[PDB]
Formats: sequence, C-alpha cells, structure tokens
Amino acid sequence: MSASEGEHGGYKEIIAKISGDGVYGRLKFESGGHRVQRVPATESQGRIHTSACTVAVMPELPDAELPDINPADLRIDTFRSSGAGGQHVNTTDSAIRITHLPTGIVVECQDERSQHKNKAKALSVLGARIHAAEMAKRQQAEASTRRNLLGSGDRSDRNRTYNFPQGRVTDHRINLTLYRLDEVMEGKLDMLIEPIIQEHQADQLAALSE
Amino acid sequence: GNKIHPIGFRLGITRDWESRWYAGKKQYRHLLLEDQRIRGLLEKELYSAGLARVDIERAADNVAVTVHVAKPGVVIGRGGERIRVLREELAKLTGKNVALNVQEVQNPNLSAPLVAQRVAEQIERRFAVRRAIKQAVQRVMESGAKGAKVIVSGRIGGAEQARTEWAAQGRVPLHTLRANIDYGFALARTTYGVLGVKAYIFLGEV
Amino acid sequence: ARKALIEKAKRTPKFKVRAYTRCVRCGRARSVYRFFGLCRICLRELAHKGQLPGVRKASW
RNA sequence: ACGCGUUAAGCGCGCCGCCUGGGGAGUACGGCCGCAAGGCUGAAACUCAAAGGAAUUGACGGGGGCCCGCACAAGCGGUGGAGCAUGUGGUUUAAUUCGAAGCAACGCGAAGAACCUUACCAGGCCUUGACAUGCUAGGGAACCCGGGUGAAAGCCUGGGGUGCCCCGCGAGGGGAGCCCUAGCACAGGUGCUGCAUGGCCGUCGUCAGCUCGUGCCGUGAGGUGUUGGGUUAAGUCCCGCAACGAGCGCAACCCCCGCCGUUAGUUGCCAGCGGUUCGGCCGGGCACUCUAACGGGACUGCCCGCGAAAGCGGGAGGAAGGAGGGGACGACGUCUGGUCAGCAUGGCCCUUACGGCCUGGGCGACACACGUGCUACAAUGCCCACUACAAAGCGAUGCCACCCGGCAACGGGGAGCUAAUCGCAAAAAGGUGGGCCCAGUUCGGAUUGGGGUCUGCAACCCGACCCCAUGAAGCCGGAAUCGCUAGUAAUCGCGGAUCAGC
RNA sequence: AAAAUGUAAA
RNA sequence: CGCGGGGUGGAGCAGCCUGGUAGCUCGUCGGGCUCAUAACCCGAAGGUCGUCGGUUCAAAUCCGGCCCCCGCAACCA
Ligand SMILES: [Mg+2]
Ligand SMILES: [Mg+2]
Ligand SMILES: [Mg+2]
Ligand SMILES: [Mg+2]
Ligand SMILES: [Mg+2]
Ligand SMILES: [Mg+2]
Ligand SMILES: [Mg+2]
Ligand SMILES: [Mg+2]
Ligand SMILES: [Mg+2]
Ligand SMILES: [Mg+2]
Ligand SMILES: [Mg+2]
Ligand SMILES: [Mg+2]
Ligand SMILES: [Mg+2]
Ligand SMILES: [Mg+2]
Ligand SMILES: [Mg+2]
Ligand SMILES: [Mg+2]
Ligand SMILES: [Mg+2]
Ligand SMILES: [Mg+2]
Ligand SMILES: [Mg+2]
Ligand SMILES: [Mg+2]
Ligand SMILES: [Mg+2]
Ligand SMILES: [Mg+2]
Ligand SMILES: [Mg+2]
Ligand SMILES: [Mg+2]
Ligand SMILES: [Mg+2]
Ligand SMILES: [Mg+2]
Ligand SMILES: [Mg+2]
Ligand SMILES: [Mg+2]
Ligand SMILES: [Mg+2]
Ligand SMILES: [Mg+2]
Ligand SMILES: [Mg+2]
Ligand SMILES: [Mg+2]
Ligand SMILES: [Mg+2]
Ligand SMILES: [Mg+2]
Ligand SMILES: [Mg+2]
Ligand SMILES: [Mg+2]
Ligand SMILES: [Mg+2]
Ligand SMILES: [Mg+2]
Ligand SMILES: [Mg+2]
Ligand SMILES: [Mg+2]
Ligand SMILES: [Mg+2]
Ligand SMILES: [Mg+2]
Ligand SMILES: [Mg+2]
Ligand SMILES: [Mg+2]
Ligand SMILES: [Mg+2]
Ligand SMILES: [Mg+2]
Ligand SMILES: [Mg+2]
Ligand SMILES: [Mg+2]
Ligand SMILES: [Mg+2]
Ligand SMILES: [Mg+2]
Ligand SMILES: [Mg+2]
Ligand SMILES: [Mg+2]
Ligand SMILES: [Mg+2]
Ligand SMILES: [Mg+2]
Ligand SMILES: [Mg+2]
Ligand SMILES: [Mg+2]
Ligand SMILES: [Mg+2]
Ligand SMILES: [Mg+2]
Ligand SMILES: [Mg+2]
Ligand SMILES: [Mg+2]
Ligand SMILES: [Mg+2]
Ligand SMILES: [Mg+2]
Ligand SMILES: [Mg+2]
Ligand SMILES: [Mg+2]
Ligand SMILES: [Mg+2]
Ligand SMILES: [Mg+2]
Ligand SMILES: [Mg+2]
Ligand SMILES: [Mg+2]
Ligand SMILES: [Mg+2]
Ligand SMILES: [Mg+2]
Ligand SMILES: [Mg+2]
Ligand SMILES: [Mg+2]
Ligand SMILES: [Mg+2]
Ligand SMILES: [Mg+2]
Ligand SMILES: [Mg+2]
Ligand SMILES: [Mg+2]
Ligand SMILES: [Mg+2]
Ligand SMILES: [Mg+2]
Ligand SMILES: [Mg+2]
Ligand SMILES: [Mg+2]
Ligand SMILES: [Mg+2]
Ligand SMILES: [Mg+2]
Ligand SMILES: [Mg+2]
Ligand SMILES: [Mg+2]
Ligand SMILES: [Mg+2]
Ligand SMILES: [Mg+2]
Ligand SMILES: [Mg+2]
Ligand SMILES: [Mg+2]
Ligand SMILES: [Mg+2]
Ligand SMILES: [Mg+2]
Ligand SMILES: [Mg+2]
Ligand SMILES: [Mg+2]
Ligand SMILES: [Mg+2]
Ligand SMILES: [Mg+2]
Ligand SMILES: [Mg+2]
Ligand SMILES: [Mg+2]
Ligand SMILES: [Mg+2]
Ligand SMILES: [Mg+2]
Ligand SMILES: [Mg+2]
Ligand SMILES: [Mg+2]
Ligand SMILES: [Mg+2]
Ligand SMILES: [Mg+2]
Ligand SMILES: [Mg+2]
Ligand SMILES: [Mg+2]
Ligand SMILES: [Mg+2]
Ligand SMILES: [Mg+2]
Ligand SMILES: [Mg+2]
Ligand SMILES: [Mg+2]
Ligand SMILES: [Mg+2]
Ligand SMILES: [Mg+2]
Ligand SMILES: [Mg+2]
Ligand SMILES: [Mg+2]
Repeated sequence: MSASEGEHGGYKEIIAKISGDGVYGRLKFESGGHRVQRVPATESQGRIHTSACTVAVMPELPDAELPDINPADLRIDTFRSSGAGGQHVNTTDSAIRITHLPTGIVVECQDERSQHKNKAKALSVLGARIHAAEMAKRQQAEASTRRNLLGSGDRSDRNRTYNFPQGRVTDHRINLTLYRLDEVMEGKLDMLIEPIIQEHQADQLAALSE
Repeated sequence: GNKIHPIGFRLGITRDWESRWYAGKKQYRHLLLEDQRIRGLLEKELYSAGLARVDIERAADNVAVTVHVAKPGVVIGRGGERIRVLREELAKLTGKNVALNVQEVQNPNLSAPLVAQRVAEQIERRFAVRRAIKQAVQRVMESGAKGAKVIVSGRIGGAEQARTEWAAQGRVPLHTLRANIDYGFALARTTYGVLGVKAYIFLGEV
Repeated sequence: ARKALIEKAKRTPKFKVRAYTRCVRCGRARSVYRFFGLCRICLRELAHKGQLPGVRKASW
C-alpha cells in the first residue's frame, strides 16, 4: 500500500496488510530492529558493513467512529445574538450553544437570523470537532505504539542478526543462533519463529504460577 | 599470479624427464600410474636421505629406478640393510623385476629441491623466516652458484595476515631458455596453516 | 561423497553403462583424459614436472 | 621548510602594537560612535583530538607537451528484432545441488547430467561403516552354489570345502590368513570459513616498466641514477650527465611457416626403359614430390642522402630486409580478484548421521529479462544429377572395405589393417548439366501427427538418427552495440579431445 | 559551452 | 435553503457547445547509456468518463434525480 523505494534497491519503507490465519500470532515477534552484517552491494572497495532495518507489526484492529452525536448526550442553549439586527435581533433567541456532554467540547453559532440555520451549523461544526478530536487520539496512540515497537535507535537496537559472511542468523532474545541463514532469507522463518513461540509460552506458566 | 613452471618450460632444452621410457598406448596409463606410486614410497621413506630427484627408467618389462641423495648412507644402512629391504618392497608392489640404484648429490647447496626442504623444515621448527631466507640464499650463492632466489608464501610467523616473503642474489633470468636453472618446491606443515617454499638456482647458461 | 564415491568407481558395477572414469591421482570425475587416467589438472602438473615421458610444451 | 639575504626574514640596540589549540566568534552582553547600513571594544557555556604551516611521494584533472592501441577515422561482416540452441537472472518446485558477478561472471568449473555421473529431492535402507592402521571377546576355516523377500540396496537363510602351521600313535588339540557376529581405538563429511592459507589461475599488460649497491644532495620524508637531446615496438641503443654500476623486465637463446643443401628410399614417390590383364600395376629406379633428422641462409653486410654517434629515409642484389609471418614466453606489484568443490590445508562444526547404499525424481521447471550462439529472411539464390582439388588427425575393448536386404536410418555377412600397408573418407564451397521465376515461393525449417532405426538393465520424465505428413515467426531488424589491418575478415567443409550413446 | 551524484566497518 | 461551476488512466488538465472518433504533461512498466544512480534515448501498459435513471440506430457528449467538491448569496428590521 505504501512503498518508498530507495533507488537501488529496496524499499526505504514498505508497508503491507498480511491477511490470513494466525498472522498476528506468528508475525508478532518481528517487532524491533534487524541487524545485517554483509559486504554491501553498494560497496566501492571490499569492506564488510553493518546496517539495520526496523519492523513493526501491529495487529489488524476493529475501528468505528460513533453514529454522529445523539441528542441525548448534548446540552443546547438558546439566547439572543450580539450586534446588528434592529428590533428583531433584540427580541429573538437566535443564538445557539450546543455543549457535547461526554467531552465538554462546545460550539456557538449566531451567524444567521434563523435559529435552526445556526443549530444546523453548530451541529455541523460540533460533529467535525468531536470526530477530529477522536481521530487525533487514535493517531497518537498508533503513532506512539510504533515508536516503542519500531525501536528508534539503530545498529544496536535489539532482536536478531543476519550475518551473510558466516552464514549465521541469530535471535538475541531467546539466544537461539542456528546458522542456516540461506533458508531463512527464503522465508523459512519457522525454524526461527517457533523457538520464540515456545520460549515465550514458558514465560507464561512462570508468570502467575511463578 | 602468472609465471610458468621453470622445468616444464625447459624440457629437452636444459632438462630431462624424471621418467624415461616408451609406451605405446594400451599400457601407458598404468606404467605411469605405477610410476607415480613408485615416487610414493621413495619420497615417503627417503625423507631422511634428502632425495633430490627420482629417475625412473623402464627396459624390457623391468624397471630401473635411479635415485639421487645428499647423504647416501641413510639409504644403504648397516651393511647395506635398508638398501636391500628397499628394492624388496619395490618388487613386492610392482610385481615387475626391479632395480636398486643410488648416486649421491655432490653439492647439496646446489639442488633447489634440497634447499626447499631445509627451509620448510626450519620454519616447521619456528625459525625466523626472513633471516633464514638470506641465510639459505647465502649458502647457495656462496656454494658457487651463478644465481639464487627463495620464495615463501602463507601465514609467516603465525600472522593472521598471510604474505609473500623472498630474497635473492646474482641472476635468475627466468625468461631465458639458454640458461639452466634448478627449481624446488616444499611444503611447510604448521600448527597454523600451510606455507609453500620455492627455490630458484641458476647454474649458469649453456 | 568423496572417498566413498571413488570406491564406487573402482567397483565393477551392475551394468556396464554405469562405468565412469575417475582421476587416478586427485579423484576428479569430470574432464578425464583417458590416455593417462588423469584429470586435466593432475595432467598439467606432472607435465610441467617432467614426470610424464616425452610430453612437452607444444608450440607452432 | 618555502625562502630572505646592505630595499634581511642576517648580526645588534631603542620604543609602540599584537598572539597563546580548532569550532563557538569577531558572535553575545555592556559600553562608545552612526541618519541608516553598521563600526570600535570584545567574552562564556558547550564541543572536538584535532585545527594548522612547509615540504615529499603518488593518484587524479571537463591542465599542458611528446608518443601509442581495430581507440576514433576509412572500410567489409555481424549482435540487438525473428525461430531454435545453450549459459545466466528471475520466478516456480519435494528439490529445481553448489560455485562464477562490470571490463576480467553469463557455449564459464562441465573436454559428454537418462540410471551412473551427483554434491539436491521423496522414500526403502546400513552403523567400526564404501576405504586406511590396528586392538579385542563365541572364534569359525578359503571360496564357488543356493533359498528368501524386495524397486534395488537390504534383511532373513539352505549345502560345502573334506586347504593350510606346529606335528601329535591317539577320539581332540593351539598357530596363521581372509571372511564372520558383536565391542574399542578410529575412519568419514562435495558441512562452514578463499576475509586464517599453499598451489594454480584471471587481470592491469606483452604495458615498459620496477628496483638494489655504493656514492653524492637534503634536518627529514626523499632525491640523484630512471633525468636530458636523438632514437626505438621496447628503461632499444646512442650522445650527455654527481653519479658509477647491478638485478628482475625488453631483446636474444626454443618451437612452427617461407628458400636452399647433406644424409635416408618403405608401407612414400614415378622422370626415361621393360611388362601392360590401358592399374605405381609387376619388373625396376631414388630423380623429382613426399616423409624427417642434421645443416646453410640475413649481417643495415652492399649503394645514395642525412647524422656527433645510435640510426633514420630511400636503392640494389635476393625465396625472404631492417622484428619476414605465427607461436612459446607475462617484471616489482595491483585488484581483501577466483577457487576450501580438482587436490592440499589452520581453525570451526555433524557422529545409527552434516557419514554410507539403493530405487525413483530433479540439475532439462516457465508469466518473464539478459549473455553467447545456430539457422534464416533468398536469384552473387535454392533444389537434383555428374564431376574434380585439400591439410591435420583418429582407429585390433577399434576403424570398417566390399557384396547382400532396406526409400532410409540401418541390419546380415564379410576382406584388410595393431597401420606413410588398411579404413573412418564423403571434402564443401568449386566445376558441368537440368529445373525454379521474384511468390511467404522448390525461400525458410521451427511446431506437431504418424511410422521406425541404434546405444543401452532401461530412452515417460530426458537421447541422437531416419521416413511420411505438418510447413510457424521470419521481406534484413528501435534505441543501442561487436569483430577484424592480409592469406586477416567473410565464406566453405574436415578432424579431434570427452564419450555406451548424445 | 555539453553533463549532477557515489552514505556507513579493516 | 438559493444561484453558478465541476467529478474523464496513479497525479494534474483537454474533449461535451456541434452525439459516431478518448487527448496532453507527469508518473509507471520493459529495453538502452554508465562502473553504478540520475539526467538522456527507444518501446509499451494503463480509464470501461461520480451514481442512478431517460433520449437515441448510437451517449464522456443530450435530458431528469441523487451523492461529493468549489465559488457566490443570505439584506430591511
Ligand atoms: Mg562499486
Ligand atoms: Mg552501523
Ligand atoms: Mg466512522
Ligand atoms: Mg457522541
Ligand atoms: Mg438555555
Ligand atoms: Mg453588541
Ligand atoms: Mg420573539
Ligand atoms: Mg417574534
Ligand atoms: Mg414570539
Ligand atoms: Mg451575526
Ligand atoms: Mg544487535
Ligand atoms: Mg560468502
Ligand atoms: Mg553471527
Ligand atoms: Mg510449525
Ligand atoms: Mg599478485
Ligand atoms: Mg601465462
Ligand atoms: Mg617461472
Ligand atoms: Mg632431508
Ligand atoms: Mg558413462
Ligand atoms: Mg637552504
Ligand atoms: Mg645589491
Ligand atoms: Mg624600501
Ligand atoms: Mg621597495
Ligand atoms: Mg637594519
Ligand atoms: Mg639573535
Ligand atoms: Mg604558545
Ligand atoms: Mg576551547
Ligand atoms: Mg574586531
Ligand atoms: Mg567587521
Ligand atoms: Mg558585560
Ligand atoms: Mg553591542
Ligand atoms: Mg543613534
Ligand atoms: Mg537621515
Ligand atoms: Mg538612510
Ligand atoms: Mg537600517
Ligand atoms: Mg542590510
Ligand atoms: Mg574497438
Ligand atoms: Mg567503426
Ligand atoms: Mg545475466
Ligand atoms: Mg561453497
Ligand atoms: Mg537377490
Ligand atoms: Mg573423528
Ligand atoms: Mg568468514
Ligand atoms: Mg590464493
Ligand atoms: Mg577474475
Ligand atoms: Mg613489447
Ligand atoms: Mg596478448
Ligand atoms: Mg641510493
Ligand atoms: Mg629542502
Ligand atoms: Mg636494459
Ligand atoms: Mg646535455
Ligand atoms: Mg579407354
Ligand atoms: Mg634407373
Ligand atoms: Mg635414376
Ligand atoms: Mg636424396
Ligand atoms: Mg634450418
Ligand atoms: Mg655538431
Ligand atoms: Mg629498402
Ligand atoms: Mg621469424
Ligand atoms: Mg609473411
Ligand atoms: Mg618471438
Ligand atoms: Mg589480501
Ligand atoms: Mg585477507
Ligand atoms: Mg587478496
Ligand atoms: Mg555417537
Ligand atoms: Mg557432368
Ligand atoms: Mg563435369
Ligand atoms: Mg602443414
Ligand atoms: Mg571420431
Ligand atoms: Mg583407442
Ligand atoms: Mg567390452
Ligand atoms: Mg562401436
Ligand atoms: Mg548394395
Ligand atoms: Mg542388388
Ligand atoms: Mg540395396
Ligand atoms: Mg521402393
Ligand atoms: Mg555392415
Ligand atoms: Mg558375403
Ligand atoms: Mg572383419
Ligand atoms: Mg555439388
Ligand atoms: Mg508476415
Ligand atoms: Mg512421432
Ligand atoms: Mg544392443
Ligand atoms: Mg510463431
Ligand atoms: Mg525484404
Ligand atoms: Mg517489402
Ligand atoms: Mg520476397
Ligand atoms: Mg594476407
Ligand atoms: Mg544527490
Ligand atoms: Mg548529497
Ligand atoms: Mg560508491
Ligand atoms: Mg593500514
Ligand atoms: Mg460561471
Ligand atoms: Mg449557466
Ligand atoms: Mg465554468
Ligand atoms: Mg451545482
Ligand atoms: Mg454534475
Ligand atoms: Mg467528463
Ligand atoms: Mg484525476
Ligand atoms: Mg486547461
Ligand atoms: Mg456536461
Ligand atoms: Mg457547451
Ligand atoms: Mg527503465
Ligand atoms: Mg545512468
Ligand atoms: Mg444509454
Ligand atoms: Mg462514445
Ligand atoms: Mg446513461
Ligand atoms: Mg457523464
Ligand atoms: Mg447527471
Ligand atoms: Mg451572513
Ligand atoms: Mg442595504
Ligand atoms: Mg431600515
């Protein structure tokens, strides 16, 4: 869905929705940094280099903006508008103030001479403002859950190493270190992701039973 | 890496085959296969002798292995007892009527295959490679040679970084056919890898 | 697969077609000049060495 | 150090001004000036382990001068486009074994993948092993024959010989050997690391370069020599020179070709004669051709011009002339180049398995991309008939004459040759004759149908070959790109290595 | 007159 | 609520007046150059025209409704 290619080669960023069965169950353990040691394709001379990439896997979550407002959780005030209008502006409660109770957010509108023309506008703005307020909440939740998962730093931020010269891949968490990297690069991840699943499940017994 | 073998380049020019016999076509590939096995036991047993060249001749059926050594005594033994069991093991494996033969090497400091051994042996015994090249190139030069040069490749001194290391005096016109030169290889086995030893001895043109 | 396979080569087979010629020195199966029973590399060395009778550096 | 040197940057004295690591910073604050722009005075925190001066040696330049290479240019033929062959990327798969990566990976390791090869895959298997050196305990005897189940490997299992050594009157006894069933040392690994290595190779480059000794210059790195003028393919020589020499390179010494000669005369050859069954075929002969071993030949020696020399430009005589053509030969080094999978090898790891055997599959997959190739698009062409002229190689586990059968691939018979005897062998472009008529054709030969031959235990995956039929894209190829300077390119066939066959 | 760029470990 | 404009390949705009026919620049994909990337050169793919109806032999094009976007208007008290 997004893919910022870094000239040659990659992907300076790529994002994918992996749909299926047991996806977040198995692909959960990739959240963190991945170190690579190899002679880079970009190398002028013949020096071995260390690099890293960050992976975040957030599960596919449900999401639904509330059915607009519902007048039950709302206080509406009516009153006289301020400024021009003559006879009519003084004897006519044409100003609206709708107070959305669950958030305390308030709009007022004394734009037009019609009270419901203003209630309409004040219901329009209040809508956009509670939506925009929840979107932002849901934003800096997603945007800050990644900050942790993704692991800001690099070269030294966690998880596992892929050494091409020695052919070893190794997970630093379970301290597993099987050096059949060829297959792992071909997607044969299970001889890696299954050890973590068991070791993590041994931290579940010893957790409320130890 | 690109230089030719000095012997291979001077066949029939300043150098003769270390095996001299005819063979039609039907039996060449086992005359030789045996021939090769002959230098097998010979080099293996006569290390102590300092064997410089094996000249295998073949008459009617019968073999005729001549052998050149620095110190001949090792080969012969008390009352010539090793030299007999020698030609014994030979006909025991060849199945063909054999031939003992030994002529010594007059000046051991003029046979590259000898020099190479003595070098590679030294570094097998943790001797300073650099100052031992100049030593060998001295003796070979001081022993009358018209030219001399020794080369050592591999992890010198046990160093992680392998390297070439050589010295030379006099001439070594390797391009010149008219020149006679002696070549000599040796392999220094070590607790830290393997180092190749090469010798060049220029014994004047002709 | 090395010394075990050089041994299959020596064994008289089950069918004549399964014959293959190995090197009589290094043990290579591919590129095998039959005149010597040698491989193309073993050949080259001994040739330079002068331990192969009569054969010399060609030139014309 | 560069340089300065009575116009000091020398040797001295007098006085003023100024500096005290780089960045922060000529910034901030304060003060003084200014219309303003701004100026004078002028910090600190913080941060770095350097900043910097000259000089040396390289490399580099969209710097210079002099040269050079199929580098451009001048030319002929090509790839890129088409169908096929093959190598690679990729994707795919149980596996599509591994390595190679711009030049210098990609018809490369592979100079022979159906099984074998085979390192991968699924599966049935074996555990001191397929191999080496030994050490054990029931300890039988070699080695031929067999049952058995099975896809084989394997696992189970039935008869024998009436062996051998010491020598015992003897009914048996202990030796050795190989095999035997367990056990222990150990074997084994194409498992990793070419960035721990040897060896060998690629490459800059057949480019003319790279250095040492001593001396001399410089505080030193270093310089001088190697530079300079001439000359050369060349650090090739010449002359010059605070340098004098030397080594590895260049050249020569080696092979092949072109000319002549000496030696040699069959299985080669045939010029004059003899026999002619009009055939080197018999007699006969070594002259020529040939074959193959030793020589001769070329030296800028000769002539003109120039030159200080080296030599350069021309001339002649010569088979050949200034290196006659071709090959063999690859400096100090550079690329952390290639290869641990040809072999070697330090360290690391696997141990009823990361070792071993077998059967079958795969390395030949196919939405795609590339490298190298083959065959074409036709008339300077294509088909059929006939008829000529080659060099190099191979072959008594082989090459096959020639009759016979077959449209053929080939098969059956069968002569000769271990071969300058005999054979593969037909050379093909060529020449002569006939046909084709500018057509998607008598161009083209991919695709596929049918029917067969040979090698192999076996051609489904997966072979080459033959016959009938089928008769695709292709009308000369976008951007772009390759080779070659003389017996070269283009074109035409022949042979060989590997190898049952391909 | 053409013609930008080459991160980070020996 | 009123009036005017608009929705066409991933982005940005033509074509509608006058019915038949889909264009431009960019991006993208494949092949070149280059040691490599870009610039540059060659070749290609990509929309079924907001959404429902209707007119017509035929609708991006003409007509009605709806949805989303844009500009204007909303005065006298
Ligand atoms: Mg690079
Ligand atoms: Mg890093
Ligand atoms: Mg919602
Ligand atoms: Mg609400
Ligand atoms: Mg109220
Ligand atoms: Mg007011
Ligand atoms: Mg009122
Ligand atoms: Mg009222
Ligand atoms: Mg009222
Ligand atoms: Mg108002
Ligand atoms: Mg880490
Ligand atoms: Mg690697
Ligand atoms: Mg590691
Ligand atoms: Mg699982
Ligand atoms: Mg080198
Ligand atoms: Mg070479
Ligand atoms: Mg040499
Ligand atoms: Mg010795
Ligand atoms: Mg075979
Ligand atoms: Mg001075
Ligand atoms: Mg003066
Ligand atoms: Mg003055
Ligand atoms: Mg002045
Ligand atoms: Mg003065
Ligand atoms: Mg002073
Ligand atoms: Mg100071
Ligand atoms: Mg400071
Ligand atoms: Mg100032
Ligand atoms: Mg200023
Ligand atoms: Mg202050
Ligand atoms: Mg101030
Ligand atoms: Mg002022
Ligand atoms: Mg003013
Ligand atoms: Mg002013
Ligand atoms: Mg101002
Ligand atoms: Mg200003
Ligand atoms: Mg060129
Ligand atoms: Mg050209
Ligand atoms: Mg490729
Ligand atoms: Mg490997
Ligand atoms: Mg059986
Ligand atoms: Mg072991
Ligand atoms: Mg490594
Ligand atoms: Mg090496
Ligand atoms: Mg290379
Ligand atoms: Mg040259
Ligand atoms: Mg060359
Ligand atoms: Mg000096
Ligand atoms: Mg100086
Ligand atoms: Mg010289
Ligand atoms: Mg001069
Ligand atoms: Mg006639
Ligand atoms: Mg006569
Ligand atoms: Mg005569
Ligand atoms: Mg004669
Ligand atoms: Mg001659
Ligand atoms: Mg003069
Ligand atoms: Mg002339
Ligand atoms: Mg010549
Ligand atoms: Mg010529
Ligand atoms: Mg030459
Ligand atoms: Mg290195
Ligand atoms: Mg290294
Ligand atoms: Mg290296
Ligand atoms: Mg075990
Ligand atoms: Mg005719
Ligand atoms: Mg004719
Ligand atoms: Mg010839
Ligand atoms: Mg043949
Ligand atoms: Mg043969
Ligand atoms: Mg046979
Ligand atoms: Mg045959
Ligand atoms: Mg016939
Ligand atoms: Mg007939
Ligand atoms: Mg017939
Ligand atoms: Mg017929
Ligand atoms: Mg026949
Ligand atoms: Mg017959
Ligand atoms: Mg016969
Ligand atoms: Mg013809
Ligand atoms: Mg057509
Ligand atoms: Mg068929
Ligand atoms: Mg058969
Ligand atoms: Mg087609
Ligand atoms: Mg045409
Ligand atoms: Mg046309
Ligand atoms: Mg035509
Ligand atoms: Mg010519
Ligand atoms: Mg840039
Ligand atoms: Mg930049
Ligand atoms: Mg770079
Ligand atoms: Mg260094
Ligand atoms: Mg308008
Ligand atoms: Mg209008
Ligand atoms: Mg408008
Ligand atoms: Mg509108
Ligand atoms: Mg509209
Ligand atoms: Mg439109
Ligand atoms: Mg758009
Ligand atoms: Mg417009
Ligand atoms: Mg419209
Ligand atoms: Mg209009
Ligand atoms: Mg492109
Ligand atoms: Mg580019
Ligand atoms: Mg319609
Ligand atoms: Mg239309
Ligand atoms: Mg419609
Ligand atoms: Mg429309
Ligand atoms: Mg509408
Ligand atoms: Mg208003
Ligand atoms: Mg008004
Ligand atoms: Mg009024």
